Amino acid sequence: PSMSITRLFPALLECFGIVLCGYIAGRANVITSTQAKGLGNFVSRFALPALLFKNMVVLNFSNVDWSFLYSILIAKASVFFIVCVLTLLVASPDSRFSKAGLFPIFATQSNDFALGYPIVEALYQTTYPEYLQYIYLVAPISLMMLNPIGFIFCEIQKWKDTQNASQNKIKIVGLGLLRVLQNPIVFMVFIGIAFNFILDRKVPVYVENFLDGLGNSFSGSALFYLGLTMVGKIKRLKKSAFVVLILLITAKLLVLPLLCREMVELLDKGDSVVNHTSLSNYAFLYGVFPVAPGVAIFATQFNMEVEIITSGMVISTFVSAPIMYVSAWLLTFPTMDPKPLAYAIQNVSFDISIVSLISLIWSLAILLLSKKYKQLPHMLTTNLLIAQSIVCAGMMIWNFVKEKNFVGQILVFVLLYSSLYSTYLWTGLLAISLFLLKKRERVQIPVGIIIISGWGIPALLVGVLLITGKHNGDSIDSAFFYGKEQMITTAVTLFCSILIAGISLMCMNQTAQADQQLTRHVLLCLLLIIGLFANLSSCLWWLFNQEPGRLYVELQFFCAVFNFGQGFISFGIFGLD
Ligand SMILES: O=C(O)Cc1c[nH]c2ccccc12
Repeated sequence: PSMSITRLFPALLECFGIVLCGYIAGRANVITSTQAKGLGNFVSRFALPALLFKNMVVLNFSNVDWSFLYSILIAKASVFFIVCVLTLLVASPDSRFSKAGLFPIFATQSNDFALGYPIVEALYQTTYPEYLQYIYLVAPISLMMLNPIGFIFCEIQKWKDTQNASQNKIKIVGLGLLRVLQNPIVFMVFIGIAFNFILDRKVPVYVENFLDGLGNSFSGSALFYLGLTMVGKIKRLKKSAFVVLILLITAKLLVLPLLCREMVELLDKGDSVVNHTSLSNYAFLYGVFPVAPGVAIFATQFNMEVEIITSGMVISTFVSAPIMYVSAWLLTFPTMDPKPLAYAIQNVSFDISIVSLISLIWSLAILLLSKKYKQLPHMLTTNLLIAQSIVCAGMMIWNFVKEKNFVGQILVFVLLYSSLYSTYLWTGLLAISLFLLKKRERVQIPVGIIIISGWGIPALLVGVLLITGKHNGDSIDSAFFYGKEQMITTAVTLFCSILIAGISLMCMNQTAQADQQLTRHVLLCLLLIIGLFANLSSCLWWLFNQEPGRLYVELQFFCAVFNFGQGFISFGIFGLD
């Protein structure tokens, strides 16, 4: 491909595995606060400056694509102006300046060095090595463009809160600009651009090896210190702050990458559509990088609004992993032929299945060791988690077995799609069971029957498939393995589970119009009903329409996201306690 996207899942799991290890080590008291502050000083005083010094001396400025820099800088300036004006017009009259200073920095400035760079290295080190340069151009230039406007607003808050409230605007501007110049990023970028010419882009060998030893450690060490600083740092936001934060994380991770893509499309006019499309897709990938930890440091230095900013940096860090994996593959699909595209969706399914199965094994282990799996509504959720685990496991086994014996393919198909149908039906059965719990006049729910229904009716539907369908031993995507009958059966399973679920939740509400965790159960059901409607749409599109008009590709991708990553929904609702 134009982009070595198979290395994205290992890259994401390396980066976020390091952040998760840092978070675990931080909780587990493996590391003292003196060690944590030593690590912060290593990361910020030596390693980041060394990485910047290295890359800035190396960089051949006369054959950078300045077009991409202008694009991302105009896009970040656009999201800056937008978020800044929106904040100053929306927020409360006194404290609006801290918000209007820090929020657009939050919405534009990203973690480009710690995890953007290993990700762009993974995606583009072979296919476009010049794209690794642009992190070191974009992130600093955007810092010294946009962070002084935001800092100047924050300093206006500091000056207005400071009861003297009348001093020089020049001093406000100067102190804001000074924090930008004192930042090791822009500091070292100026210094390294000077050394660029003083050495004519050649680091002396001894300096080169010293800078390599330090700079290469920045990626891993920065992500580990990020893990340490995440300890407890998502302190429970007020719901109004959560609303503000949803908008800001949407800004950084959806509006900015969309805007970057549009800007590159407007401003690049290079020679070929392939290089243009690759640069456009790189612009989107750039937008998706999470908020820079430096933004939390700025909020702490101003002593202002640490709660929203730290919580949002941490949440944005984690939310960028799904959106990056999703967005990168989604942007790749329009270039692929139908057969490579089937391999692409099975690759997506396999990756999401690994991380979903880990989340499900954790969630299962919680429900089992909690022994809450005995309770009447949670016994059924446990069976759903087992069905989701067998989905993800059957997908993992299937990704290998689709090459191996026809005997093995049929067995693994039976396991995989019977359990997939079982998760489908368990959505509806969990809804009808929480309706039975709400219809509290009733006897104890027939657990044996509801279990035999959720497991056995899908076994009957797949036995039906083996007997009534015909086998596509070529076909890569398991969802077409038994041809038309496969999708007919899938559609009927989805249609039944959606009818059951929707009628159950409607009737639950109509009963209300007169720990069981009925709210969390209905949340699990509702999010799964979104997924079931998506899968029903895929089935009914492929059935009633002969042609997969291109939305069918994006929808089959989201079907795979849901089918194999629904373990994330069940983990988010139960695995986090
Ligand atoms: O915030 C950034 O963009 C870079 C960075 C500076 N100090 C850090 C500590 C941990 C992780 C990343 C960073």
